[PDB]
Amino acid sequence: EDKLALGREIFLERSEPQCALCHTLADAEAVGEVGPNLDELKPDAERVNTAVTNGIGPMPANEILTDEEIEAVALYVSTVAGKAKN
Amino acid sequence: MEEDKLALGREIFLERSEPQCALCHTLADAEAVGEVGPNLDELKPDAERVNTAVTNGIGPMPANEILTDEEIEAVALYVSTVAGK
Amino acid sequence: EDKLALGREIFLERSEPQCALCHTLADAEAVGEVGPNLDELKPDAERVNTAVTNGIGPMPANEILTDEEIEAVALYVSTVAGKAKN
Amino acid sequence: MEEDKLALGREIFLERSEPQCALCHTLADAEAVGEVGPNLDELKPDAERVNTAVTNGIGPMPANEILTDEEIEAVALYVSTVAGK
Ligand code: HEC
Ligand code: HEC
Ligand code: HEC
Ligand code: HEC
Repeated sequence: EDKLALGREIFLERSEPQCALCHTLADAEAVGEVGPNLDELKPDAERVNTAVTNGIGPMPANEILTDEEIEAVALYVSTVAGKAKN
Repeated sequence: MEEDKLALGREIFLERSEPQCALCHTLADAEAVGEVGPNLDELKPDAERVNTAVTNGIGPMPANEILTDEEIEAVALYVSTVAGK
Repeated sequence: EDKLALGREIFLERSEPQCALCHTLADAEAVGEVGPNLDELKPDAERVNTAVTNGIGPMPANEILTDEEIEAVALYVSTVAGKAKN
Repeated sequence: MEEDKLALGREIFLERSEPQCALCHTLADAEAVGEVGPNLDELKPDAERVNTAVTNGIGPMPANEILTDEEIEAVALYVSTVAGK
């Protein structure tokens, strides 16, 4: 509910650069084309958290998000991938 | 197709759908230029093929939650009518 | 000069749907991804005019542009393809 | 790289260039998410490789007209410094 609104906001607004600009994710109405479609990947929380934290390939590692924000966007993505809002 | 049903189908394809079909798909009639999904002017699906994709989802396309059945029938008819013109 | 401003405006604003939404063309700062990069294709005036007039593949045929507007966007594209503004 | 030269390189990559490099290219440092051209965080070009592309154009990438040589050197240094971080 509220932990979802948070991840959504990180995915769309707080992240730098924003996840939504690089990634596709229907729940967020995000259609970024730079990296993989997250509705296709359907990653678990750990996989997201690791990717955001360390970076991977040409994806940059996080600098501005706190650890709890990284967890919240990891939880969010892993829960909503493949599905639309509510 | 009567002008009011076409107007209905356009509104669903462009705005009512969640996410909006036009966010992901191209369809010249609606001036939709989505890229993530297939170009519907290329696909030229029939009404049943559209109805099934929207109702059930397909691959990374999400299943509909917001539209009613009548609204799904409406957009299916719309897309199958105008795709490729 | 003025015949170029015209083609540019047709390419960006007057066309329905707009050429710029489907096509990439540097002079217009257009980065549409639906059809081919026109800076890559570098078509002659005839090839553009025919495509706009008749449509081709999933590209729709024109309905709203007058014949002189079709000529102007054909002239424009064929002159500027591969190059940036002035 | 001093903060003012980085600020210069960002401004050129994002706004001064014509068209804007960020319109076509991805570069995380600039929050650029262009798709038409290659991802520069993947390419990780050196300064000479950037200078040559911008000066001469390459494939469907147009040659620079607007930037001065100093401005081309600046953006080349910028991209080669930050590409991949
Ligand atoms: C471009 C400037 C991006 C930013 C902003 C975000 N992501 Fe990303 N991501 C991007 C690329 C090019 C890749 C592919 C990496 C590779 O070379 O394989 C990714 C990858 C991911 C993944 C999958 C990682 C894996 O284990 O395979 C995930 C789950 C992911 N990215 C999520 C994600 C999040 C939550 C972002 C906001 C903090 C984010 N990405 C931003 C490109 C870019
Ligand atoms: C991104 C979040 C999408 C939205 C929103 C809509 N569609 Fe979609 N669609 C999308 C993808 C990635 C695909 C490919 C599916 C696959 O893996 O093959 C599709 C596909 C379709 C199709 C073709 C289905 C088939 O039988 O092959 C149709 C007819 C279609 N989509 C229609 C459609 C409608 C009506 C939408 C709004 C209700 C809509 N799509 C939204 C991506 C996305
Ligand atoms: C999508 C909704 C588009 C609109 C709007 C415009 N174009 Fe297009 N164009 C599009 C596609 C998908 C294609 C490929 C056709 C194929 O199947 O091969 C094209 C093609 C062209 C071409 C090349 C034609 C050829 O001879 O190979 C040109 C020169 C071209 N289009 C120009 C053009 C102009 C001027 C437009 C505005 C009036 C325009 N296109 C709009 C997709 C779409
Ligand atoms: C679209 C109109 C572009 C703009 C604006 C810029 N670039 Fe670009 N770039 C573009 C394409 C399609 C390509 C691929 C070229 C090819 O055919 O291989 C490129 C390539 C580059 C490269 C790599 C060059 C190489 O040696 O392979 C670099 C380093 C590069 N571009 C940098 C760059 C800069 C600094 C820009 C602003 C001055 C810029 N590009 C704009 C497309 C477009």
